[PDB]
This record gives sequence, structure tokens and C-alpha cells, in this order.
Amino acid sequence: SHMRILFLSYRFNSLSQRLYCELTEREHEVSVELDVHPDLTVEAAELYKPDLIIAPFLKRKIPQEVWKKYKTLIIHPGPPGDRGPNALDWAIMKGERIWGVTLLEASEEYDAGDVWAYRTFPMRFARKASIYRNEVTEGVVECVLEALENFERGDFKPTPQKEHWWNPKMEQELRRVDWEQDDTKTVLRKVYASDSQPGASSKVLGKEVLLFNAYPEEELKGKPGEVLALRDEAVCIGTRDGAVWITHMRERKKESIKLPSARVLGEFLKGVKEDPIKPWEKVDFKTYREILYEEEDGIGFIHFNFYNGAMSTEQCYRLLETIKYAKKRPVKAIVLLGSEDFFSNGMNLNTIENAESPADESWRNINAIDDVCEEILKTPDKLTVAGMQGNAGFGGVFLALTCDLVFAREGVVLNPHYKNFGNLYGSEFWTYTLPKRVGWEKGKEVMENRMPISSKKAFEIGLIDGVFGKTPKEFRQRLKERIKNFINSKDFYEFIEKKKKERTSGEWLEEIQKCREHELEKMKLNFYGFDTSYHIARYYFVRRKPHFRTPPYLAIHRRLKFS
Ligand SMILES: CC(C)(COP(=O)(O)OP(=O)(O)OC[C@H]1O[C@@H](n2cnc3c(N)ncnc32)[C@H](O)[C@@H]1OP(=O)(O)O)[C@@H](O)C(=O)NCCC(=O)NCCS
Ligand SMILES: Nc1nc2c(c(=O)[nH]1)N[C@@H](CNc1ccc(C(=O)N[C@@H](CCC(=O)O)C(=O)O)cc1)CN2
Repeated sequence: SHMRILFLSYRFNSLSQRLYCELTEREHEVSVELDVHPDLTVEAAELYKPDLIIAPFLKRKIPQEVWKKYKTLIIHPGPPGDRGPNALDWAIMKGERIWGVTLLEASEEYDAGDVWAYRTFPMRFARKASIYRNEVTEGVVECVLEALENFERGDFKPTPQKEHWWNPKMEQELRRVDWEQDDTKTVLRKVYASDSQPGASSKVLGKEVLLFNAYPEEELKGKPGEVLALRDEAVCIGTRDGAVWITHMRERKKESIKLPSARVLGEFLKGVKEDPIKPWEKVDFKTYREILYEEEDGIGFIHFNFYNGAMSTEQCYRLLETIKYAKKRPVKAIVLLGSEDFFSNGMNLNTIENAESPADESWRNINAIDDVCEEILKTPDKLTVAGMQGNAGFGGVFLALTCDLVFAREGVVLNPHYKNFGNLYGSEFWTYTLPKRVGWEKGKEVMENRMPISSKKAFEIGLIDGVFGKTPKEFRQRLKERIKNFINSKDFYEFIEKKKKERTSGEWLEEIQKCREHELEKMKLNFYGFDTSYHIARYYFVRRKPHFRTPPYLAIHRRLKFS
């Protein structure tokens, strides 16, 4: 019953990773072939001889030689009968109330194969990536697990499609924001449909840009197209009936880097005044709040919505300032909540690559995230909690591990490792937090593993302290009630008493410092030494360069001892 399954994916993306966790933790073997060349895909399937092929994310046709020989099921992020490469883009642009996902059989015509499973769900008015990572992903997991059981059953007959419609690749002219003609709702719809790829084209201050990560603004009312304000490198732009914040942009050029808006517009933003809102301020209206601090029931909650989970050096210092604020408050616990889509993905590779010296900026960024980690660790008189509502990878996983307690939503995927990105040693005090949780033996195994793990697996191995809730909202409510009941028990004051004794002693203070300097010694060699694999890997990743090989940690079939 344990199947051998081959994934065909354009990239090993969030959906591919989630499915990888769901299948392998059910004791199926999953090998991945990235979509490099049809000839390579033919070879992959003849080497691996899968029981079943699943294509979670693919942008071109599987060759007939493969799907006529091996049963091949393709994910489509739309309901049955929807066909085309940009299903979610069109669903958002058209304002569809209900949407869905479909698992269909490979065929010669795009998205025309018989249906193995499907789920429908109501749409949210939200970024494409948010729909993809939540509703679409959860529905795909259900369809794939259902198709697996039906495949093992042996007698299954898929349903041919009846009604169908085709939506082609959406052109940039359809996404383009015209500030004079588009009200705020229209700007949001266009950016949402284009986020995180490929962006909504527009002209801001006479510059051709692509827009990402929009938020309505209800106070600042200016003139259509006028850059009204700057807040944490996001810009606020007047629309037909109001204003919208745009936090990130990209020059309308090949292989340009997605960056905070202020680093793209740059010289054209002289005279635009910063308009700050401290995270702890209460505000009556809709606006962009990168970081939000709220106190409830003796708990201080810190939301930090860093686009794509990437924490630039400057974002790290803004988070650090909010943590220091919270530590002076009369709360018994501080909870780091990240955002709904990500807890954290560690250093911001985009702002590093864009820096005059990416090596220097790497150094600044890793010291800044370590300063956040050290501030959390040196909190002897309050409980600290990491609540991972969404995925965490790289330095962001070990950020969470500096908190006393780590909890995650069901279905969150963790990448507690670096080795994919030119073998960084990592820091964030992992040489202290990881052995304390799972020991050194199991600790090195965790960081040697280059594949994702679910929050359920992380809990089973003792990497985190609990997993609960199906949605961000349900996770936050359960987390709050769990912490509330703990900080009002006797074991809280007993826990804090032991934490005070330990984290005020010089021996603990000394051990922590030695951990940081050892990790940063290794990291400095990653950044400045003869090996430049980190810099090369960074260049390809941030500029969306295509894959030319599937590495052996993904492709079981491309390993040496294979038969
Ligand atoms: C984007 C999409 C294509 C899926 O990819 P994904 O969910 O983003 O997968 P990932 O796990 O790699 O997400 C990581 C993101 O966080 C960014 N990120 C993470 N850590 C980062 C860091 N330290 N620094 C900078 N950026 C970071 C990544 O750059 C990436 O963002 P990007 O999409 O702008 O490149 C999805 O939105 C979509 O629309 N799919 C439809 C296509 C389809 O289904 N076709 C048919 C399939 S059979
Ligand atoms: N055997 C086969 N292979 C497939 C599918 C299939 O059902 N049958 N379904 C594919 C997923 N859905 C689509 C639908 C349309 C397009 C498409 O239209 N692509 C452009 C390429 C431009 C682009 O990058 O989008 C083209 O002209 O070929 C790509 C994937 C995955 N590969």
C-alpha cells in the first residue's frame, strides 16, 4: 500500500512541499523531478518507474510518452471545467464568489482530462498567493489523498468533463493600474490578482513599475496618483476615490529584483515625508500597519507582516524596538505572531542582493536578526511564545525556537535548514536552542535534512510544543486561550522563578554569547570566504532564474545507488 510517487513541478513550491509532507508522513515515497526539459522528464519516469505521477505545479505539457505509460494526475487551481494557466488570476480579476480546485488526468489538450477529484470553496477578497497557500492548498491535499485511496482501490473511473471554459495567459494590459480611472477596490483587485507574481504594471512618478502587496488607505485622501506618504519603505498612492499603500515594487525590466517601494522609486521620492504609526498606537481607520502590538488578557501580541516572510535588516530593528516596548509593559507573556501567511523566512535575500555589497549587507542582516533573537532570549521575567500561523523557513524557524514556547497551525510547513542555499551555517542561537529541545544527535539530523517537515512532524520530534487549529483565526484563538490559562496557573510563577535565576546568572549569559560568536564566525566565512555558493545561489533565487537540474536531495532517481 506504500506507493512510490513522482512529483513533476516547475519549482518545489509551497504546494509541492505541503503535498510532499502529507504523502511521505503517510509512508509513501516521493521523488521530485523539476521541469527542466521534456527529455529529462521522460528519463526521470523511466528511472523511477513511479506507481503514480502527480504534477502539483507545472507550466507546460507533460510529454505523451510519460502520461500514456504512468498514471499522471495534474493539479488545476480552478473548479471542474476551468482550463488555462492563470485560473486564480482570472477568478480574482472577474470577482468570482465561489472557486475551487480540481485533480484531473493528463491528456493531450491542456486541462481537458477526466476529473479524479475536486473541492469548491468561497473566495476571499485577498492576494492570489493567500488563496493559493490556504484554500487552494487545503483543497488540493484533500483531492490528492482521495485520489490515492481511489487509485489503491483499483476500480476507479474518473468523470469526463462536460461544461468547460478557457482563460488564456493574462496580459499585463489587463493588470495595469490607472490611478485616475481605478478606485481603491479596483487597484486592490488588480494587485491581488498579480501577487506574488507577476505584479500589476503601473506608472508611479513617471517610472514604469510592477506593484505588489496593496492595502487600502482610508485617512490620507489626496489626488489620483500622487505619492501621499512613506511608511516603512511602503508608499501610499492616491486612487480615483481614495488611496492605496503599495509596499513592494519591481522595475519593469528583465531579472530586476522585487524590493520595498522606496528602494525602487528612490531618487524620485525626495520631499516625501515619512508618516509613522507606532505598532502600539490604536487607529480608527484602515491603513497599512507593518507591525502591530495589541494587549489582551495579560498578553502582548506582536503581529509582523513582513512581505514573503523576509526580514530585512531594517525590519529586524523595527521588530526589535517593538519587542523592547512590550517587555516594558505589564504583560505576563509576549507572543510573536508573524503574519497569517508566514511566521518568518529569515534574512531578506532581495535587499541583500540589491545592496552595494551583498556580503556586508548579509553581515548586517544576520546580526540584526540575532539581536532580535537575543532580546527574546534575555527576557527572564515574562513568558515568550512563537505562534506560527503560516510557514517558516531558514533563520525564521530558529527565530521561533528562541521563544519559550512554539506553536503552529495545522498544515504549516517548516524548513529547519539552510543547505539548499549554499550551505549557510545559520545563527539565531540555533546552537543553543536546538540541542536544548531535541539534543545534539537529533539536532544535526534536523539541520542535515534538506526536505520540508510538517508542524505535526515537528511536534512529534519535539521541535515545537503543539499544533492546533485549521485556519489562522482558529489557531490564534486557541493559542490565546492556551497562554491565558497558563499565565494564570501556579506553574507560571514557578516557571518564571526558574527562568529568572538562570537567565540572570553569568554562566547562562556567557554560554549564550559564545553561541552567537561561534555561529557568526561560521557565517562570516560563508559571506566572505573562498566558497561563494551562497552568493551564486542567492543571485539565481532572487532573479527567478530557471532550473537546469534537479539536485539529488529532491530526485531520488538521480542518485548513484539507485535501481
Ligand atoms: C506563486 C505561485 C506560482 C506558487 O509559488 P509559491 O506559493 O510562492 O512557493 P514558495 O514556497 O517558493 O514561496 C516563497 C516566496 O516567498 C519569497 N521568499 C521567501 N524567503 C525569502 C527571503 N529570505 N528573501 C526574499 N524572498 C523570500 C520567495 O522569493 C517567494 O516569493 P515569489 O513568489 O515572489 O518568488 C502561485 O501563486 C500560483 O499562482 N500558481 C498557479 C499556477 C498553476 O497552478 N499552474 C498549473 C499547475 S499543474
Ligand atoms: N500532457 C499535459 N501536460 C500538462 C497539462 C495537461 O492538461 N496535459 N496541464 C498543465 C497545467 N495547466 C496549464 C494550462 C495551460 C498552459 C499554457 O497555456 N502554457 C503556455 C506557455 C506560456 C506560460 O508560461 O504560461 C503555452 O502556450 O504552452 C500551461 C499549463 C500541466 N501540464
